[PDB]
Amino acid sequence: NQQIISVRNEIQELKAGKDWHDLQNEQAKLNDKVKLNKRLNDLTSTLLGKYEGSQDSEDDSIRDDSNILDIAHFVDLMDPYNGLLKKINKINENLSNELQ
Amino acid sequence: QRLQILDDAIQEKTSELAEFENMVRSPSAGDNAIPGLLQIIQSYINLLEEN
Amino acid sequence: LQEELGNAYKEIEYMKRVLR
Amino acid sequence: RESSKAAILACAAEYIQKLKETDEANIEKWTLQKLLSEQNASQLASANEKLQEELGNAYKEIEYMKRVLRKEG
Amino acid sequence: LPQMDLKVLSEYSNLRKDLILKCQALQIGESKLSDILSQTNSINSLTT
Amino acid sequence: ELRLEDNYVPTSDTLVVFKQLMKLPVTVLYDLTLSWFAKFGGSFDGDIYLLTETLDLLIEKGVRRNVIVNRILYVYWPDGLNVFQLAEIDCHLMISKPEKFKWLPSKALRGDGKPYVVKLQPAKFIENLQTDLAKIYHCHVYMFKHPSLPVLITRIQLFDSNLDKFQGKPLISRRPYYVAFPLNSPIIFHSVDKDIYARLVLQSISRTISERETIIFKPVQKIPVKSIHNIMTLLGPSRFAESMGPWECYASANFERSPLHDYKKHQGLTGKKVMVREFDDSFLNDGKEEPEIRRLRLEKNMIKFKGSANGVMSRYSSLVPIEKVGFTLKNEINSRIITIKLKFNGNDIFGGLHELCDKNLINIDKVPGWLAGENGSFSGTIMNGDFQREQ
Amino acid sequence: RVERINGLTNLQKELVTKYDTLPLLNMNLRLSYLRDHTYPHLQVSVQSRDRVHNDGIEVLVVNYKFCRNTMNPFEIQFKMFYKFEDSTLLKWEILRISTNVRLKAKQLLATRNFQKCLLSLYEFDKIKSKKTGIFQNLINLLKRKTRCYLMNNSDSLIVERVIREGRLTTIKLQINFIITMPGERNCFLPMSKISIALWKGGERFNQIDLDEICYGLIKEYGVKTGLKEICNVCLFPDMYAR
Amino acid sequence: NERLEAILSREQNLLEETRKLCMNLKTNNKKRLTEKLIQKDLHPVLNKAMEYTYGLEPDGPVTFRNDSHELNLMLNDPIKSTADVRLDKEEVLSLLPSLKEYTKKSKELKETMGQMISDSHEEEIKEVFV
Amino acid sequence: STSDRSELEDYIVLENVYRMFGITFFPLVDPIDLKIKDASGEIFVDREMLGIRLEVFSERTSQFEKPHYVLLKKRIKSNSWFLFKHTIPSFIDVQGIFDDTNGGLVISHDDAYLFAKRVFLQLVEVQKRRQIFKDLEAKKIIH
Repeated sequence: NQQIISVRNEIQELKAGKDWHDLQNEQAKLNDKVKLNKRLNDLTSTLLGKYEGSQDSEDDSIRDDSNILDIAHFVDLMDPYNGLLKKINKINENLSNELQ
Repeated sequence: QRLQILDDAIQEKTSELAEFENMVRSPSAGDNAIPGLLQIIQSYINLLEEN
Repeated sequence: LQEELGNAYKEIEYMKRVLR
Repeated sequence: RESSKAAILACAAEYIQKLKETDEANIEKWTLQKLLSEQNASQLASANEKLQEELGNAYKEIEYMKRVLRKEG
Repeated sequence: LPQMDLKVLSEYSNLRKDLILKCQALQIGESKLSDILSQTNSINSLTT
Repeated sequence: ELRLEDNYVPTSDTLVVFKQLMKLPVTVLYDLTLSWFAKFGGSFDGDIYLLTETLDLLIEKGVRRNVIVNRILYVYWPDGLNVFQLAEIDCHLMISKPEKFKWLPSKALRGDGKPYVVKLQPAKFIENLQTDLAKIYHCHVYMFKHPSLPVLITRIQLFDSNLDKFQGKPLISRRPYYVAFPLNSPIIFHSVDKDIYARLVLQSISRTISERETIIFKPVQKIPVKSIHNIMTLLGPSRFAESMGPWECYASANFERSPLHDYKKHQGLTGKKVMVREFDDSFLNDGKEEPEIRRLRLEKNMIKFKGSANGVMSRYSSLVPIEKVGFTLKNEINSRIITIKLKFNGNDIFGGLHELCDKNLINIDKVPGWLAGENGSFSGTIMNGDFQREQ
Repeated sequence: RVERINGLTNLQKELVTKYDTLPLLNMNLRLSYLRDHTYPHLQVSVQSRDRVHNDGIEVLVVNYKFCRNTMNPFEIQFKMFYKFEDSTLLKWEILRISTNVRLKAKQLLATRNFQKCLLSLYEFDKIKSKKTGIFQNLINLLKRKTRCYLMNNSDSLIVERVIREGRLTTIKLQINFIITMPGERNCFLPMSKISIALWKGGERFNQIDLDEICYGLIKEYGVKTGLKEICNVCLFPDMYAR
Repeated sequence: NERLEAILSREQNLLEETRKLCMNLKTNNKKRLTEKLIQKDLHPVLNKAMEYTYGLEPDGPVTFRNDSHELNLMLNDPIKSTADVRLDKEEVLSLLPSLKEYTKKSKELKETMGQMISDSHEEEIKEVFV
Repeated sequence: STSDRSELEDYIVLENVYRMFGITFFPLVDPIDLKIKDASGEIFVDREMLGIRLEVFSERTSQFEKPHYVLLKKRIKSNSWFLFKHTIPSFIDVQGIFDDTNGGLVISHDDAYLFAKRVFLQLVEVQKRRQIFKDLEAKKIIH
C-alpha cells in the first residue's frame, strides 16, 4: 500500500511537473516554427516563382474581410453627422463666415 | 445540430444583409456632373491659391 | 542600394510609359 | 532559503547540478548563436552581391532606353 | 482523437476525419458569424 | 464493493459515543433524530409524525440531554450507530466548536504553475472520491456546507483490518481526515495529519478533482492554525488575504467612499488629526504625558498593528490570532550577510506586540511591516526589505 | 505636537506626520497623479456642480476632451444626477458629442453603464493613436524603397513594389488595422483586428496560409516588428531568394 | 493483497511509460531543433526569432503579449487540425450551405456600394482638397 | 480660508470625476520607508509606492461597488514595481497577471495601467455575470 501511494505521488509530481510542461511547450514552439518557416519559404517561392507544388488562388470566400472594410468605408462616407456631405456643408458655413 | 443552429443564425444574418441591400440600391448616372463641378471648383481654387 | 534599385525601376517605368 | 541542514545540503547539490546544466546549455546556445550569426552575415553578403548585379543590369537598361529615346528623338 | 477488422478500422478513421471536419467547420462558422455580426452592427448603427 | 455505504454499522465504543453526544445541545439532537429516522429509521417502532410528537413531548418536558442521549443510544439504535450518524455528529461538533480544530493550507497548483481555482460538483465529487479510495481502503466520505462560511467541508474516514482474541467481526475506525473546500479558491484546507493515510487521502483528492490536467497540492504553510473562520480570513478567497496588519484599511475600505458620494464629507476636506513623529532618536532617552496626545499615540499603535484607528471591531485582539511565526531578517552591512532569527509564540503574536508597543517597550516608529502583522501567519526570510515566505 | 492635515497640506509636512498606510491627502499631488500617469492626454473639465438641495440631488456637467490626437481631438459632455447620500446614479444623459466620433459613440452610448462608455472612449482614443503611430512608422520605413499611401480612411496601408521576374510586375500588400466599437456583440472595450492581403500582378494569394503567416510573424515579433517582417517578406523576395 | 499487487503493477507500468514518453519528447525536441529549422532552409526573417529563442537566453513573444492587451488585438486564429489533415474547403462549404449565399449576397452588396462610391466621387474631391 | 476651500472643493469634485473611470492611481507612502536626508531635515521616501483602485460600477443597484486596492512597491535593487499588497480574492490570479504584464518586470506607468486594466476586466466580468443572474432572479423568470 505504501509503495502504491508513493508511485502514485510520483505520477502526480511528474505529470504536473515543470520540466514536462517545458517539454510540451517546447514541442509546440518547434511545431509552430517549423510550420511557419515552411509557409514562409513557400510564400517567397510563390512570390518569386519556381515553386513546383493551390497556392496562388482565391475563389471561395471561406474567410474574407475586404467586405467589412468596404462596409466601414461606405458607412464613413455617408455618415449623417461627419460623412462627406456634412463636411461640404461645414466648408460652406466656414466660407460664408469668412466672406459675409 | 450545433452547425445547424450556426447556419440558421448565419442565414438570418444574410437575410438582414439582403434586406439592407435592397434598401440601398438606387440607380443613378449623375457622376459626370459632379466630376465636372469638382474639376471646375478645383481649378478655380488653384487659381485663387496661386494669387 | 534598395533605394537606388527602386529609383532605377521607376526610371524604367518612366521610359516605358513615355514609349509607344 | 532553507532551514534544516539536510534541506540546505540537498538544495546545494541541486543548485550545483543546475549550474552545471546551465553552463553546458549556455555553451550550446553560444555555438548555435555563432552559427546563426555566420549564416546571417553570409546571407546578407549574398543579397548585397545579388542586388548589386541587379543594379548594374538596371543601369544598363537605363543606358539602353536612353540611346533608344535619343534614336527616336 | 487517436488514429489507426479492416472495415471497423476504416469506419473509425472515416468518422474521426468527419469529426475533424466538423470541428474545422465549427471554428470557421464561429469566426464568420462574429464578422457578420460586426458588419450588421455597423449597418444597423448607420441605419438608426 | 470495498466502498462503504451509508447503512453499514461499524464497531464503535458506546462510552465514547456517549461522551461525544454530551457536548451537543438539545436542538441539534432533535433535528438529528428526526432527520435520521426520516432517512434510515431505527429500532424504535412508530410513525415519523408519532416520533416527532414524542420528541415534542420531550422538549416541552424540559428533560436533560442525558436522557435523550441514553434513549438514542439504547432503544433507538441499540446495536450501533451507522457511519452516516458517526460522521454527522462529528461534523456537528465541528460546527459547534470551530476552535478545537487546526487546519493546514495547500495551494492547488497545476501544469505550468498557475494556481487552479477548484470548483466542485459535490455529489459527483463524493462519488468519484469514494470510488477512487475504494480501490485501496474501506472508505466512507461525507460532505456538507458550512451554515456560515462559504466552504464545502468533507470528512474522510478510513477503516482497517483486525492470548486469544475471541471474536468481534469488526471494522475499526481511525481518526477522520477533514479537507475543506472553499468555493472559488486554489487554497485547500486539510486536517493536521502526516501519516500515510493522510497522504493517500490528499493524493486521491488531487487525482479526483482534476479530470482534465494533472493537479498537485503544494503546502503553503507548515504551522497549523485553529478556527476555520480565521484560516478563511487568512488564506481564503477574501479581501483580507494579502492585506493584513497595517493594510487592513484597504481590505475593509473604511477610509474612502464611492466617487458618487457627498464631497463635503471627503477626507481631504474635513482632514484628520495626527502628530509630528520625531525622526531623531529620542525613544531611548525617556511621565504623566497629556491625555490627548497619549490617546493619539495609542491610536498610532492601533493604526500600525490593526490598520484602522478604531480597529476591526479586548482591544488588543487582532482580526486573526496567530500562534507561531518566525522571521529571519537578513541585511548586508558592508558586504556581510547578517541574519537575525526572531521566533514568536503565544495565543496572539501581534496583539501581544501591540500591547508591548503600548507599554513603550517597542518603538512603534521603528517596528517594521512584517513585525506589525503584515502578511500574517506567514513565516519567512526578509532579504532586501522584501518578505518571501518559507516552503 | 498635534497637527491637523487637510487636502492642501504640504508634501513635506505630510511626510512629517505620516504613520498610517492611507493614501496621501495632498490633493494637488493626487490630481497630478490622475492627470499625468493614469490618464494622460485627457483634458477633463467640470464647469457646473449645481445642486437641488430640496431633493438632495447633485447635477454635474463635465467635458472630456480626449486630446491624444491633437490635430482633431474628439470631445464629449456628460450630465450626471447624483443622490448625494446612499449614492445612486438615478439618471445620466449625454449633452453633446463631437461630430467626428459621433457615430461610434452613438452605437456605444446606446447601452447603459457609462463607466464602460468612458473607459471604452479613452481606450479607443489610445488604440487609434497607436494605429496612427504604427502606420507612420511603417510609412517612414518604406517611404523611399516602396510606394506608401493610406486609404479606407487611414485604416489600410498599401505598399507597392515592382519586381524583376517578369516585365516589371508589381507586388502590392494591404495591411488592415480596423477598430471595432462593441454595439451588438464580447466585452465593452474597443477591439482591434490586423489582417494582411497580398497581390502579385492582380492575382490574390490564398488568404488562409497568408493569414497563417501573418499570425505567426505577429505572434513571434509583436505588432510593429511583426508588421515590419510581413512587409519585408511580402515586398522583397530578392532579398530572401538565396 | 493480489488486487493491490495488480494495482501497483499497473501504476509502475504507467510510470515507466510516462518517463519513457518524457525522455522521448526531450530527445525528439532536441533532434527536431538540430535537424529541421537550424539548417540553411530557415527563412531569414526567422533568424532574429532564433537568436533570442535559442541563441542567447525579450523583444519577441513578450512584445506581442504586451500588445494584445495594449491594443485589445485579435488575429485570424489558425484552424485547429491534427495529423496533417488539412482543411477541406469544399467539405465545410457543403457542411454550411449558407456560406455561399453570403458570398453572393456580399458580392451584390459590395457591387452596389462600389457603384455608389464611384457615383459619389469621394476620391476625386479628396485629393484636390489637400 | 474660503477661496482655498473653493479650490479644494473643486479638486475633490474633479478627483471624483476621475474616479468615475474606475481605474485610478493614488499616491502612497509606506511609513517604514520614511527617512531623513539629515542635511536640513527633509523627509524623503526611500522606496516609492504606487497604489491603484478598481471601482466597478454595478448597474443593477446603480451603485459603485467597494474598491479593490492593489499596491505596488519599487524593488530596491532593480527599479521596477512588484506586487506588494492587494485586496483582490484568489479566484483572480493577480500575481499571474502581474507576472504576465511586460513579461515580468514593469517600469513605466503604462505597464501598471495595463495590469490594472487586465484585472479590472476580470472584476467587470464577475460583476456583469452576477448582475445578469440577479436580474434573471429579479424578473421572476427563474426560481
